[PDB]
Amino acid sequence: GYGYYRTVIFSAMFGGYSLYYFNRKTFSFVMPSLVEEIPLDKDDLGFITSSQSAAYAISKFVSGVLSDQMSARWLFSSGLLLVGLVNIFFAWSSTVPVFAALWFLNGLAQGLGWPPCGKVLRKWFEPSQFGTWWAILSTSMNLAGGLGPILATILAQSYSWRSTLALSGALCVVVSFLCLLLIHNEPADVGLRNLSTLQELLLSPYLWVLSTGYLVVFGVKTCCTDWGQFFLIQEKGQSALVGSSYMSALEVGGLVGSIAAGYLSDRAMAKAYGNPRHGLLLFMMAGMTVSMYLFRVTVTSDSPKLWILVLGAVFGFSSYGPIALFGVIANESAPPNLCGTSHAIVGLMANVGGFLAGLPFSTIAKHYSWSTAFWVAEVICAASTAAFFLLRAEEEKRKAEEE
Amino acid sequence: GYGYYRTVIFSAMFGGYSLYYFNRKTFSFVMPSLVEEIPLDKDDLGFITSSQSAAYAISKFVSGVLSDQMSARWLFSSGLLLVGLVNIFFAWSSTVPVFAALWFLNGLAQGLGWPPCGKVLRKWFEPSQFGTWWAILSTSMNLAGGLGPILATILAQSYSWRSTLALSGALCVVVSFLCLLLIHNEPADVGLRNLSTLQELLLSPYLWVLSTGYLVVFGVKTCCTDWGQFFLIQEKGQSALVGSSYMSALEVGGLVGSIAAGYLSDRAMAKAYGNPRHGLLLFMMAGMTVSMYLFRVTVTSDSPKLWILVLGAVFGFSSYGPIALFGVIANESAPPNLCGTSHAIVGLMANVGGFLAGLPFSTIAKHYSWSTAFWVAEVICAASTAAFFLLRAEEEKRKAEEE
Ligand SMILES: O=P(O)(O)OC[C@H]1O[C@H](O)[C@H](O)[C@@H](O)[C@@H]1O
Ligand SMILES: O=P(O)(O)OC[C@H]1O[C@H](O)[C@H](O)[C@@H](O)[C@@H]1O
Repeated sequence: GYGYYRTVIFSAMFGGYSLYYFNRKTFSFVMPSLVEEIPLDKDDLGFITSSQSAAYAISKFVSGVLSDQMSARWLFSSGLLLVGLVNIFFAWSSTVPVFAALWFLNGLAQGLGWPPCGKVLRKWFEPSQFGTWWAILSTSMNLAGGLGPILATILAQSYSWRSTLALSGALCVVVSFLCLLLIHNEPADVGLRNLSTLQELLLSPYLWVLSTGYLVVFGVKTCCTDWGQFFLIQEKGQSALVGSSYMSALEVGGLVGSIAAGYLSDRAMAKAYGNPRHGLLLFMMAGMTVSMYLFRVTVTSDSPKLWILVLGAVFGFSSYGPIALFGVIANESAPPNLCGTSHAIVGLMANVGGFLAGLPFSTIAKHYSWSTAFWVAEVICAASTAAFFLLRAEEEKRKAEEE
Repeated sequence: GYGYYRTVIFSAMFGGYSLYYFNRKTFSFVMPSLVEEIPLDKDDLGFITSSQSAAYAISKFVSGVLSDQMSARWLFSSGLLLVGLVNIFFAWSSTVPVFAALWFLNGLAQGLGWPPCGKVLRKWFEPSQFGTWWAILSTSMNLAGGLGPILATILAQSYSWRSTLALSGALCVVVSFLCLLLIHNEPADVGLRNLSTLQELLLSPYLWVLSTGYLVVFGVKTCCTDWGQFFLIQEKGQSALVGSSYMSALEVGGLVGSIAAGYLSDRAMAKAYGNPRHGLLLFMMAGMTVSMYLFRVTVTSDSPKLWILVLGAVFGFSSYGPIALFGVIANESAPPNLCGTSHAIVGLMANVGGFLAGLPFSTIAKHYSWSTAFWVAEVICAASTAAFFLLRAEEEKRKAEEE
């Protein structure tokens, strides 16, 4: 049947991208035994993670451009095979520049992971279900991040870290051959019914307004995810338990935000005036701005724990939600032969927004105050969200004037 | 006549791009009076320069893509006008995040500067003269860098730094209107005789082998320019006067290398088997590898000053030379409507090679030794240069087999 290929290919991509994120952060989960066996400076550890971040930032865009042309099955399986062979070679090595070079190749293959999954989810799933299964597939990132330290502590108690990364690399090689076997690109490959130029995509204004939206939303996400603890410890005087539980509540609210963004977006798509994924997306950006206002103004030193966890969960539900919806709309607004380029340009905007949110936000916070910095982030987000409400109201006016 | 428009438009672009590089580094030349008037931390200064570097790295590629479509006169003049207005607004301001935001906009407009000059040099100059005037136009970068601290010290002795940057911004606004007036795009605009798709450019293998060549050459240039002083002070025990005079000799040899690369390349073009710019380019990469071998092995603690200045000048003649020739060939191998995209992809390779040469080279140097790091750079350069000799020998074999 059709549902058989549906659930088998989604389970194969779920296991595959789960092992991708489990090996995107394996050095981070195996850090204690690694610094116990050989001493590594903190600058070297930040350097290895930064080299993976740079390789992953390049390979987002390069893998989108290659996933438009090359078939997604072989690309996904070759990336996961390079992940497995890189982690086995990482277990063979015992020195810092070889750690960095191999982990750079891991960052390249981790970039190579996701755009094949995006292409296969576009080909197999009609847009009545594409957003919610996009959400459940990106939930494997949270699943690997949640079973990271638990399985890492179990495998470090039961095995050495050399054998731990050898088992992770061997598991990813075996699952890469199983994902070469089980995944199919399109239904026309299996006998089922299968369901523009690049200059037209680059000159399309919808892609660039989605670009600016994802820049704003990922900048606000990176600002709060990196600096909410510093905004609560230093200026507002909350305790470190409150800041850590705030960040955990923001992660849980963000998981629920991705899931409910995908599901309510597919409910709005099946129930229906333009794109049906905008009425949820702009409501979530409005919830982002309202949660930032309530977090900047109403939280004080005497504010209770329940209210600040509520604001963490409301910001999580309203920040990872628009990131998942921007991923869905970027994979959806483009033609099926140019979808990976659209999602790759949105990943380039992730890189630009992460730069504008990481280091200059700390400078604005250090020179003026932390409240002035989150006021700048709130003003940029509120001006952007009000601009999007004005834009879609103008487009409703245009669709009324053409009648 | 034709030579009138030739020399007037080249003098206008020479003055314009000279004021571009003079305002690319104006904060660096006005640093002493600025840190005297208001205290700024070293991390803040490195942050302002890094924000300019990031904006310039983005705006290389964005300005290449826009300079293919938008006319080069208005683009060049609007970039220089934004440079002038940004430096005037920088003189109005007195705080570090506004310094960073304005200097980010300066980095954007500095990226916007050069690809219009590349398009106008391609349109006005036949390839019998295009390389040498490319070299003389990129020599205005060295001219502004050489008259930077001298004119900065004179204007700081005669004026305040607020008035210094106000005069620099006013000069760039007036010269931006003069470059709107004097520059012409093509000879068909002035009544003189004027002399493919993007997917065909991206799928062209010549552009990507030029990409890997510029990655290798700019990586070796960034390695030696950033770490030759550290390779001579620490491991080989030379003095700081010898290291500083080595770096000055490398800059002078690189200036002569850009000039003689452009001139000997246009001599080889007018005297003529494929591209005539390869017989100079690969000889300069071979001279780069030979100079690195002689600098790694023959330089010792007892090596004289004259020999190490000779190796600095030979490496300079053989490193900025291939960078200028890669710029010429990137502006030349593409069609005239897609030349800025080709030079923009080569600028993206500048960014990638600068990343692979800046921070991991210090890690390879710190963990193993400095000699092992420059041995890695020499082995990558020698393997790349031998690969290019094998590739052009294979292409000579192909042009013999087609006969
Ligand atoms: O591991 P990270 O740096 O958080 O990036 C993870 C993200 O990378 C890309 O943008 C993918 O489209 C996302 O599905 C994924 O969640
Ligand atoms: O100022 P820099 O960082 O040294 O960059 C300067 C260089 O930028 C671009 O690559 C231009 O094509 C070059 O002509 C110019 O020399």
